[PDB]
Amino acid sequence: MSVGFIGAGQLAFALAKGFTAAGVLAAHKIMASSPDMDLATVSALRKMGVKLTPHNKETVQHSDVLFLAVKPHIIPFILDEIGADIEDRHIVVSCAAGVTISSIEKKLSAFRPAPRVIRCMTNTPVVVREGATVYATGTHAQVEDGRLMEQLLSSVGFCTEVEEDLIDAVTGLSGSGPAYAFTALDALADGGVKMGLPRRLAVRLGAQALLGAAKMLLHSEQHPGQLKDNVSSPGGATIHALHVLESGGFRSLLINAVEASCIRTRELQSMAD
Amino acid sequence: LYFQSMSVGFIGAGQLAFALAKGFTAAGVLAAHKIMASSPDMDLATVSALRKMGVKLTPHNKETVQHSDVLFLAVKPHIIPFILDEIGADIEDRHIVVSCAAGVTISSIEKKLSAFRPAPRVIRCMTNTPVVVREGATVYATGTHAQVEDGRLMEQLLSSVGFCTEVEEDLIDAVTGLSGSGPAYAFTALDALADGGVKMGLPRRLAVRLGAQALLGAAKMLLHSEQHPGQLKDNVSSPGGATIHALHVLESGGFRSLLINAVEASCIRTRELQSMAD
Amino acid sequence: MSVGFIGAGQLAFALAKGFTAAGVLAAHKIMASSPDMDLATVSALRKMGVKLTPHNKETVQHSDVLFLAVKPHIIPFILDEIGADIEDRHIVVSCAAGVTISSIEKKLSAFRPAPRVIRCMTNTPVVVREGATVYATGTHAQVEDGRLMEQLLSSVGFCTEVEEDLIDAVTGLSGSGPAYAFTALDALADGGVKMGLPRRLAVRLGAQALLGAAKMLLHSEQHPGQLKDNVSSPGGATIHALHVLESGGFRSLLINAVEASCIRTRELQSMAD
Amino acid sequence: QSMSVGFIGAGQLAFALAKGFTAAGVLAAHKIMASSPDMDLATVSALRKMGVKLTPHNKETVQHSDVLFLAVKPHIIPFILDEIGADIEDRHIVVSCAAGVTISSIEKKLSAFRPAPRVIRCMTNTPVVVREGATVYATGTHAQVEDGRLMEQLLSSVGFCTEVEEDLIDAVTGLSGSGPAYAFTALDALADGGVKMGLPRRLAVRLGAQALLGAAKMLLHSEQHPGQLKDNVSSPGGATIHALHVLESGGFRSLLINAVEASCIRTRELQSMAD
Amino acid sequence: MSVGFIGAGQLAFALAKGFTAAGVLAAHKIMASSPDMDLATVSALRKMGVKLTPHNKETVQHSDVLFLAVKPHIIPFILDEIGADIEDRHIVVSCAAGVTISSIEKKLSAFRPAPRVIRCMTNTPVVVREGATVYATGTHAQVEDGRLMEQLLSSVGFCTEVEEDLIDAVTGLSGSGPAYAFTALDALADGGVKMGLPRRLAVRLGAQALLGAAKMLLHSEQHPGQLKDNVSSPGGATIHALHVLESGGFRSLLINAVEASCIRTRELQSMAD
Repeated sequence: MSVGFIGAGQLAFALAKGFTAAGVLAAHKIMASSPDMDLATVSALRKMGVKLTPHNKETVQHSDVLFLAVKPHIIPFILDEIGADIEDRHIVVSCAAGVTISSIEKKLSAFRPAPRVIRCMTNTPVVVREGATVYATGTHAQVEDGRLMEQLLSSVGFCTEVEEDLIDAVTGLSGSGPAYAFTALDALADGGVKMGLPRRLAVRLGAQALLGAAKMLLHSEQHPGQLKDNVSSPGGATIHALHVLESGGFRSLLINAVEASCIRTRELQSMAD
Repeated sequence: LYFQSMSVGFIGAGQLAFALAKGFTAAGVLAAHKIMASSPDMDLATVSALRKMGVKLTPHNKETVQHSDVLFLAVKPHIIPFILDEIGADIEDRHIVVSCAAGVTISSIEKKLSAFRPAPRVIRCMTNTPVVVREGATVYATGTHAQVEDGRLMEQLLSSVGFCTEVEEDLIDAVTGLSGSGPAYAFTALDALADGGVKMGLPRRLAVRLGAQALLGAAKMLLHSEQHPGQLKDNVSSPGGATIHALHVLESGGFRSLLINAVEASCIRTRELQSMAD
Repeated sequence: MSVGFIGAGQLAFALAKGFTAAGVLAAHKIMASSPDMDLATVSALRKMGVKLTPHNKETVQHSDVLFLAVKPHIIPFILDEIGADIEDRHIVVSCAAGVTISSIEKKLSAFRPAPRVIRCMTNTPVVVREGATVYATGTHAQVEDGRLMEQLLSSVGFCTEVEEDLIDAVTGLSGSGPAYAFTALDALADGGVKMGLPRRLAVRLGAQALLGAAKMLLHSEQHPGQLKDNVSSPGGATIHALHVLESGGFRSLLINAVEASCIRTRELQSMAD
Repeated sequence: QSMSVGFIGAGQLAFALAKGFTAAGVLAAHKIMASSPDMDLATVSALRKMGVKLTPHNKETVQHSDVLFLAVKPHIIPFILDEIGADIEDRHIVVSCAAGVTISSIEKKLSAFRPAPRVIRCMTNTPVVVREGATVYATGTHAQVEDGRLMEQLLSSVGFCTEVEEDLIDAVTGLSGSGPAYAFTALDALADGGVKMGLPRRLAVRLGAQALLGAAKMLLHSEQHPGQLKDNVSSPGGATIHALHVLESGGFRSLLINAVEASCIRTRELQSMAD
Repeated sequence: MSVGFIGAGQLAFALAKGFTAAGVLAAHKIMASSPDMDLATVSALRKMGVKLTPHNKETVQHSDVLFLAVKPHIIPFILDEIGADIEDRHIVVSCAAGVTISSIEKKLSAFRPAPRVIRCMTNTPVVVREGATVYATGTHAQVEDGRLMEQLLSSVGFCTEVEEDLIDAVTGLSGSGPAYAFTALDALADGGVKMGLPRRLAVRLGAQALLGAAKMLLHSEQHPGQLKDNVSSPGGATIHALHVLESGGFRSLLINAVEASCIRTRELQSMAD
């Protein structure tokens, strides 16, 4: 099969890199179109063997599965330009936050009546094949379309189907999640440096700590609170550190973050059409 | 390149007219007698400094228009319906109208001016006070009838007094919150840093000089580096050392969030000032 | 003259880069010694033409002005190894925070009675010739030694003589200052991105704003509060933003920072000998 | 001169202005009449001993006066205007002091009786009682140029006075109108601090008040920024800069900004509930 | 009567300007000495008629009343330099914060047995003859020395005698008080600017409000809370603003400030008591 990306930003590069590393797609079977070719993300795709074109219509013509990896306010303008080029064979996969299946279908249906649309919510760690992806199937998506989507996106991380009304919440959790983690790792490294560690060692140790804890929880049947209890000895170093996290309302900040990202995603739809 | 040797007008003769006139003349791109400025008040301290530079001053806005090729405006959104109605009939084909006021849209200016002449050449500008030392930060957006050469002329002029680049107009409110109000954040920070130096035993004049030099050098480092500001911060902080201890107390007060709050508050206020126009 | 650096970290690279760019020293007249040659700072000095040796004694033998650009707990061990190699011609310039002139003189005087010692407090922007440096002259420094120091360090930024008892405070202000600025610029860029700017433009605009404001104050006779008053129009965008800075105690945080860095510098001496 | 002044209202403001005017020698007390619906006010007993004429009838105050101060609460202004509108004559200058009451609203109500009422809006404060007030005024549609000059001559005798555009007066209210209350609070607290550190209360109050007065006078007589004067008096490592740090840590500056804003906004709200 | 200042900083200028403006001293009967009088005060004192000398001993020889207006850590060095030049006629007035009478007397008594010492705490508004001054008389001060001190300092503001153990508290209140006021006036002006006033008008109105309020309290028999009650009408603008001051703990900040200045003054004791 052939896969196309409209918009060659970070997410286009990340998925192409993940897909080729997974070995589920050859790089030459992938075409990306970017309105800005000076992007550093575009310089790397050329080395991979991915095809680059400045014309979105060319990507549509080359592709069977069409990822719309552009910003939510750019989604409408793409559909106007390529709507006459959508054929029965196409599955249109929109990745932009907030942009609804209904809005995509309504725009494309002005050209052909039953566009096959899937909405996707993925994140940048697909580039190391540890992404987290959910998807929802549109009105005219055949049941085999969602199965195809899941097989493709499972090659670069976790993937599962959700009702479309959960995708804004997923955006606040696993969509924005990596940025919460990068912030946390920068700060944990600052803490290690304050207590005497070289910066490079501190970044390495903090990232390994987060990776290992996450893997433990994914492979465990236990509650995260039970795993937390297992780290701490009575009167020990860890429980003293957990107290100062609690005193600052650490948990509440992370709840605030998921909520703020989810709510903003809904506002990015309230300004669309 | 572009051969200038033209006439520039300012409607308004406050801090920005002074800053730009001082920057332009110091750059050697404009002679002071080619600049005219009009202010509704001739008792401003900026009046005296412009006179001594040799800039022409008038109480008559129409005179500034008749003098000028490039016309800078510095009037709030709720005073715009007054100035534009006063000078609209004096606008000629030669004029480029450059609006610098926050929250005044190109659409608003073009609509009012088109009542007099069909295709006014309008550019919207967002600059800051450090143009006075030729290190300003300026962005501009071109209007409907601006010729391509008008934008190039604007960029060449404002590049003589700092950084300048073209943006889409819908970014200008955000630029206002960042580099427009930015120098005020820096002056506040420099006052506080000097207070800290004085608390720890430094004479005030030395503390002001050291703090300002620290900020200038760090900003130049980032502009000349291809590294992330977090990497430059990492490079300065030895393990267990003085700097990382100081960075912790900044973090404990939410220092980063205050600066985000500031950019947001300035940007939002600029939008509220647009809502007061029409 | 010949200049040597014991310790090839960031500050050694920064001063060598600044000195050669200033044209006051040829790169081959500079020798640096590093106990860790895998440092990325050492990879760049070789390209400049600077001489690199693993042996501190070799740097002492090559040099007239000897910069001790190592950490404060490493200062004593260097003096033991090189003390027998110090000659009448040497000016020893210590850059480590907290390490006192008296402690350096006492260690070196076990070998030769009148070591010429200068204490320096500089910062990383010497690499772009906009550093801020203070220095204090030791017991046996000839008056021409401080004049020489000032001429050399003025080529890479501001430089002035201070009493040694001000250097801890200078460390908290201009020594750590650049890190306060890098933090501020990261956050201002985050604010610009939140309000819709691309990240690269936001970093550029914020850095130019800080550079221009700093230059204004350096070239002005006016108080920073007067320059602040000139930015704000009544009821305008800037004064609204200044209010939210004040509500968070912005000024107090920067005072806290200078104080915390200064106090820590004194503790780095209280643990020395 | 022959000028007669009237106060509709005999509260703190009428007393403060009458005391300041007579102390300044610009008005004899028998040329001042004040009316109030409540004669038991301690301010009325003090006006009586000053030699000011007191009457329960607002109409009598109007007939006596050339310059008529409306020194009453904002929600009372529209009631005074209906009662006295027919008694306004050509010679009258009506000076409204109520926060949030616009010139337009006063002119609209008085024009129902006579077409060109001479109206001035005033924002002054209580320190006029010691002739150190801070006053601004804006002139109305039919105010003659001599009316503003007369007003400024009168109010300059009891403090600072300058003309402003009317749209600045709500902000002035939050700054110099309410400002004396911010200062009284600050002086109470500074005295508490002096007492905590061992000073007798009476001495602490005197020293704090003298410190505030002298500092304000220094600023008014210097051409320097307040930040420069702050710099000039803070020696390195010294007691003052240590105290300034603890003010900054509490957001001292922001509290005062909050106060001016809150008073200004409330003045505008008082206008929204009128007419 | 001749008056001398050892020190030519802010305070010496303020007292000289106030004394000359009061007409209690001819300017030519005042001498001031400083090793580095780089301030424009050297030109202002000359235009004023004050005699200027770089030698502290010439000031002593010129003067009957000798003001020591230097920093607390500088006092012991002055007393060592001029101690042998003190005569029976001299009254030594120390203005330095925290420096005790007993420490000054012990220093000077090494030269002559009964030095006449007064300790003073004044503030900069003496420059506009509205200072706040307290003084304590030392062991050998003649009863007429205190009277002379009070007559002199009353010409430039409020002045009263206190027990010496109150002077550190006075320092935190009226000594540092003008700086609290300057900070407050800067912020009040910022508030006026936020609400639409031009900066120059905002500064003028805020300063006049403070001056008038302070004068009301000085001339009133009433408690400051009663004067506050008198200005706030029910439901009105002022009481709304006082609420937001209270919500921020405004009163406690000013208490904190007086306490912090007083405590720091107790730490500035240089010499042995």
